[PDB]
Amino acid sequence: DSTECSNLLLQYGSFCTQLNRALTGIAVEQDKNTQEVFAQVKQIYKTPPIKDFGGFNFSQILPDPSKPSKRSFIEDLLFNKVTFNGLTVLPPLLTDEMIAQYTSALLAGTITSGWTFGAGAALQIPFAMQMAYRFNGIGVTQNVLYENQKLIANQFNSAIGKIQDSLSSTASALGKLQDVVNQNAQALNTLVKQLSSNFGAISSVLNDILSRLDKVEAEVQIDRLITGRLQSLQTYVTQQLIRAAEIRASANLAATKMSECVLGQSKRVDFCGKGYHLMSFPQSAPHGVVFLHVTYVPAQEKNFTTAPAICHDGKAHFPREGVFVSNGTHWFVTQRNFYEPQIITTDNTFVSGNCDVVIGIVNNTVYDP
Amino acid sequence: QIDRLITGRLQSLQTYVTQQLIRAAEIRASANLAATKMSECVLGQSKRVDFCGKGYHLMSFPQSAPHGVVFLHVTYVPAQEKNFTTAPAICHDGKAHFP
Amino acid sequence: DSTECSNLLLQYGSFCTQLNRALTGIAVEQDKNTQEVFAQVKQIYKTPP
Amino acid sequence: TKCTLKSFTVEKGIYQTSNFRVQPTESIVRFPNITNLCPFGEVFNATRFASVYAWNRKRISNCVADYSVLYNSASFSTFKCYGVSPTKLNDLCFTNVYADSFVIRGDEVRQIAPGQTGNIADYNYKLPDDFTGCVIAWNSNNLDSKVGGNYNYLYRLFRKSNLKPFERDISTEIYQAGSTPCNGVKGFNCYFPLQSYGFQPTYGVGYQPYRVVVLSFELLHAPATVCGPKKSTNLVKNKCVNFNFNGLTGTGVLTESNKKFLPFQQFGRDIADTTDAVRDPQTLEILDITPCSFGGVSVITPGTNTSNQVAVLYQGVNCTEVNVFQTRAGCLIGAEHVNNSYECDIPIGAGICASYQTSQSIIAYTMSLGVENSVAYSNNSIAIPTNFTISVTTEILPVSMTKTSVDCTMYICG
Amino acid sequence: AYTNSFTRGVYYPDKVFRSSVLHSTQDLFLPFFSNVTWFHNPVLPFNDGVYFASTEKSNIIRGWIFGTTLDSKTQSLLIVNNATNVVIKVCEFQFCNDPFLGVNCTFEYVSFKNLREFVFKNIDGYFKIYSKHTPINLVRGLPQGFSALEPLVDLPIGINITRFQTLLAAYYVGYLQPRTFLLKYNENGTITDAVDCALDPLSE
Ligand SMILES: *[C@@H]1O[C@H](CO)[C@@H](O)[C@H](O)[C@H]1NC(C)=O
Ligand SMILES: *[C@@H]1O[C@H](CO)[C@@H](O)[C@H](O)[C@H]1NC(C)=O
Ligand SMILES: *[C@@H]1O[C@H](CO)[C@@H](O)[C@H](O)[C@H]1NC(C)=O
Ligand SMILES: *[C@@H]1O[C@H](CO)[C@@H](O)[C@H](O)[C@H]1NC(C)=O
Ligand SMILES: *[C@@H]1O[C@H](CO)[C@@H](O)[C@H](O)[C@H]1NC(C)=O
Ligand SMILES: *[C@@H]1O[C@H](CO)[C@@H](O)[C@H](O)[C@H]1NC(C)=O
Ligand SMILES: *[C@@H]1O[C@H](CO)[C@@H](O)[C@H](O)[C@H]1NC(C)=O
Ligand SMILES: *[C@@H]1O[C@H](CO)[C@@H](O)[C@H](O)[C@H]1NC(C)=O
Ligand SMILES: *[C@@H]1O[C@H](CO)[C@@H](O)[C@H](O)[C@H]1NC(C)=O
Ligand SMILES: *[C@@H]1O[C@H](CO)[C@@H](O)[C@H](O)[C@H]1NC(C)=O
Ligand SMILES: *[C@@H]1O[C@H](CO)[C@@H](O)[C@H](O)[C@H]1NC(C)=O
Ligand SMILES: *[C@@H]1O[C@H](CO)[C@@H](O)[C@H](O)[C@H]1NC(C)=O
Repeated sequence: DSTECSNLLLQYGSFCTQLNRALTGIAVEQDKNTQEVFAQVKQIYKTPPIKDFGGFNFSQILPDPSKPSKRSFIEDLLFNKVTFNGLTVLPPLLTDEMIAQYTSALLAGTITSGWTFGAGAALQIPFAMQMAYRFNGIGVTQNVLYENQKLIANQFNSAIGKIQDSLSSTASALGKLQDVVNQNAQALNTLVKQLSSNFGAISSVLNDILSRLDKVEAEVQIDRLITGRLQSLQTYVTQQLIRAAEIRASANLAATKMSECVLGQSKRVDFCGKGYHLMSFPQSAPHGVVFLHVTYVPAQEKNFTTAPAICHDGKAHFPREGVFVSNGTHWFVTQRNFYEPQIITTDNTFVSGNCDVVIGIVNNTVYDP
Repeated sequence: QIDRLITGRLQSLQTYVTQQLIRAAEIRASANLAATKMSECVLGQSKRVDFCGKGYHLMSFPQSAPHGVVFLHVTYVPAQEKNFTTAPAICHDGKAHFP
Repeated sequence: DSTECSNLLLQYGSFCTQLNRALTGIAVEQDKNTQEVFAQVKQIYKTPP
Repeated sequence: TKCTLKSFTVEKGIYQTSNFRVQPTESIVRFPNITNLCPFGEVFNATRFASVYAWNRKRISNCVADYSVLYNSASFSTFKCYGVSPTKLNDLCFTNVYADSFVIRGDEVRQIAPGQTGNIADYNYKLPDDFTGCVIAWNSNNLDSKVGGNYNYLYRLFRKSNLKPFERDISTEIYQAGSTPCNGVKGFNCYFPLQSYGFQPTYGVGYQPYRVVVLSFELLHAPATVCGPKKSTNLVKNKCVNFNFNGLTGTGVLTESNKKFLPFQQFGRDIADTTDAVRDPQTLEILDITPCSFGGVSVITPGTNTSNQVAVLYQGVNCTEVNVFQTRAGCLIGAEHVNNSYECDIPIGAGICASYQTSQSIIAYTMSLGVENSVAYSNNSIAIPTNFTISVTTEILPVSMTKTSVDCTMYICG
Repeated sequence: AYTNSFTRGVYYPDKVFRSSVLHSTQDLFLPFFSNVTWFHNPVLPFNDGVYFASTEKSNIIRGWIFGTTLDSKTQSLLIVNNATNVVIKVCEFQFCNDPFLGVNCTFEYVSFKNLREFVFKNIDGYFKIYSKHTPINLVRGLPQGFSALEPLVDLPIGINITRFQTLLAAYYVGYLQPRTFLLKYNENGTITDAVDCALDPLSE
């Protein structure tokens, strides 16, 4: 706000207009990034008083209206673990209380209606039957859920409990979000500290230059400060344009994980966490999103003898969906991702030619029901 | 006097090429996505939710546009839902049947 | 390695240090890229003889 | 807005157009309060003065001068100042100041001027050709004159060379005027270099005695122990002002504060060197200096092709400091606050949006995220679609920029 | 003879309040863990600036002389405490080469379980003095724990200095060096810890 300097800054023309226009491009993009991640539902779905979900306990990830704003228990942990010279910071368009209504809506749709709320109107389905479809989506037969439902619910409830213990005891997972806060703070600190630099001028303060000197010498001394301070903004705006492209690549990724992991069951290996993907739940965090990816990880292997096909009445039989195995004395067909042995039959198998062609075929009775 | 103009006009031109490189990286990210939608939506049928429009994807048709591409994503959207009583299994001769 | 030049360069303030910091960001990110591509395997699996 | 966008027609949106800034209401100038004034007045009231051939350099140091109390006053039988306007003397600083001082006859006071000729100037006390300083003289015929003549006051008149600026020579030794060696005694060819005034009360006003101070100055490499006088002003709180404390200038809002300053601490800084508190030297309270409120003025507009109605957002400014309506984005003016939420037409911030609607006016509202829906969920209920709709959905993706090439030499040098 | 200075001899480099913050600054300071000279008087060089400390309450350490000549060929800085007040003068003194107790002039100024500590420097025509007083529990050798030295005076003496001497259980002498320090300020506006950036790689 020195008028002597402002008359010199007019001689540089359009540079200040394009610096403001570049930062306005950054600023609108942050709202559009936030819109593309969270605002994927046309309707704010919500969850009934009958919390009856087959033994699964979502109370750590759903809202509780007793809290400060409509955040879940885990969203409150995530909101704890992340923490004036013509510079201004603007508010986001959606407040954290609005992001928490979108993550609640996405989660209430996911629990009550599966993937159906992503394809059309939400269709209700019982939660144990939604998990039966999600088990069937990873090639495990749906009876393997229903015959183990209490075990599967207790493993899930235990695993959500470990997420609270993790987020209560270590910050290190949120290093991604804290680094994004720290970089913007460090860039603003550096931009402000550069007001104190001389750039070869007699002094860093405009009134000091103006007080000491002949107007024509003072003009030449101020044009150094204008050159240095303008190069200081052009350095900062270039860093922010690159940093916004880095964040936008992560917003496009988060918008894709919302669509594919939450609104569906994407089969893309190690996209929605390690193991076979069952479902995931979004939770808000300061400047980001957190996905709790729920996955089926196989355990307790047994070694078996195996064969590509088996002979019968000279006919060669191949397994219709499973794989052939033997315990050493008897031959069975099992599904592939979980040991469940069945007797080999004329309707567990299909025939193609005879025993001559297949390498490593074996001999056993196929039962004909 | 000319060295002042060279300094300013060169800084004006460096600022333009810097922002055209960043804008070109933004347009390359969009051209990689468009080439991926061409490969996965047009040439195939994607099971990736929302990737080829809303609803379950059937097919899509590319149409050209000046400096871009337009995909007409044809999708099946389920409608007129009735609601029914359901059960996970059905019990017959003391044995559980599953669909 | 001129002292007479280096004392002038200090008057430009953070313009020197933030470039060393930017190229250090480039350099560490190359190891992050190489980790994310190859370190996807939790054990050194080996083929049998 | 039209000037900011360089266009006569403006489409719907929110546009930043200029910055608002609270103006300084007054100037505050807190030097240390006016103390240790230089003792010029004590010299003006001295009981006696030096004989001019033997004039005295009375030292002044470690004090603030004021020449304005002098140049405004008729209190002297003669007053003069040189080298600068009298108004400029109160801006000067020196390592030492002096009352270069003597008794002379009234007719000779006018000899004391920059580089000028005269018996006192050329043989007793010489000013340089561009001397900056003052001459102060007053009649002393009531004390320095005596019956039969007071001979104790004398001036030099005869010398082998005239004085250089500030040159000094007290010698009473015989002036040899010819071949005769004088042997330390008066005689033929062997005269006194001084003339006595012989002051008597019966002499006319120009041959009466006058007591004189020449205010006379010295700046060396040692610090300026003397300067012209400090200003002072009153002080006021919770208003934007231009300010100085000692030499700490700024524009800001002065406020009462709890910062635990140690006795020597003059002012306080934030993490980014921002000075944000001071000790007032005229009353030892601690003042927190808050910035004067400023922010981007954004203009919120429908398409000008539909109406000239507009609203204004003052980003981060409280409406107390600028229909009128406070928001967490800042003060909003010219828009109706409406309690029904709608989809966001024009964005503002922190859940607020605005639109032009029904008779029509700009309205502002908390935006609506979507229709609420209680899904009919229970442990044994399922919904199944009995029909379908095929849907065709457009999606548009950019693929190429306009290919550009620039001749940098023709752009830069034409 | 010599002794280790530990964390001693850090002073407020500017007359500024700073709260719950770390500030990095370059000036003349006593280096951490430096070998300060130990004494039970000699004439000593001034170098860039001086740190002085003693175990005292008897005023047998009456003060100091500073100058170039230390004698009447030119102005000399004399500091004396008379056990009622401190008096300071710059005149051409010709006092003793080794004084002990009975038990032109251009400027003038007027103001064991106890450890008393002081710092002196001359810049461009001003003389700077800083000081602190504290209890100590140890017999001899300086306390390892931190405390800061506070500015007294900014005397417009004009003269330069190259040497100094003490005026007659221990006293300790250190020399400042141009150093960068990180200074830790508490919530109540005071320095309470520091890092000598050139001390070791962890400090750097
Ligand atoms: C399977 O058999 C091999 C035979 O060498 C043995 O090393 C291995 O421990 C067995 N179990 C599993 C789970 O691989
Ligand atoms: C293999 O399975 C059959 C049926 O479970 C059983 O009778 C037989 O004893 C098993 N053989 C071994 C070696 O466990
Ligand atoms: C299985 O592998 C062994 C060598 O590891 C080999 O001797 C045997 O012939 C193989 N089986 C068949 C069906 O060839
Ligand atoms: C399977 O049975 C045929 C005769 O039906 C015999 O030739 C063949 O060797 C048998 N193969 C094995 C692996 O026992
Ligand atoms: C001058 O300033 C001091 C220190 O702020 C104050 O104590 C004193 O009352 C003031 N005196 C006058 C006459 O204003
Ligand atoms: C302005 O409004 C008129 C209404 O008829 C419409 O035809 C026109 O397309 C609008 N836009 C411009 C740029 O005139
Ligand atoms: C605005 O100023 C008034 C002044 O009384 C104050 O009460 C209020 O808290 C300030 N902030 C807002 C958001 O109104
Ligand atoms: C709008 O709601 C506020 C409380 O949120 C209330 O004070 C105000 O009177 C309401 N205005 C109208 C027109 O209903
Ligand atoms: C179907 O859903 C509606 C809406 O919730 C409910 O009123 C009705 O009782 C349900 N009927 C059956 C058979 O589920
Ligand atoms: C299905 O919807 C179409 C319109 O989309 C309608 O013409 C048709 O009659 C409907 N069929 C049934 C069985 O409801
Ligand atoms: C210098 O310092 C080290 C560590 O304080 C000490 O061991 C050594 O005796 C000292 N040497 C001298 C010459 O003072
Ligand atoms: C800071 O100052 C307050 C003044 O009331 C005092 O009570 C407090 O103990 C001080 N803090 C420390 C850490 O000494």
